[PDB]
Amino acid sequence: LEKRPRLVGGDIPCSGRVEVKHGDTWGSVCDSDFSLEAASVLCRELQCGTVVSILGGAHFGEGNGQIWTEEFQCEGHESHLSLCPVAPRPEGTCSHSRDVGVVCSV
Repeated sequence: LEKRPRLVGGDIPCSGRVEVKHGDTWGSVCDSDFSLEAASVLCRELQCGTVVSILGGAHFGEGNGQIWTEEFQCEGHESHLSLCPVAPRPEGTCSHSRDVGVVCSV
């Protein structure tokens, strides 16, 4: 399950707050750290098609625990977030009020 995505707090299927498994935590992702490329990989990986909207600012609620401290530097084509290049991030630059969300289609 490591670096697998889920979407939680969404009203309809294939939408919600982004959470990506990191050890024993389903970690949220700061909107600032996210990208259309990573959102594309997430929608693909979740069998949810393509990105329609990226919503920042904890639109679908706030996560809890460790916010991701690596950035998913996806090229955009990858089948899995686990296959994207990553970069280390400094801790504490975002709160959960910036947890990113995605709406996928198909």
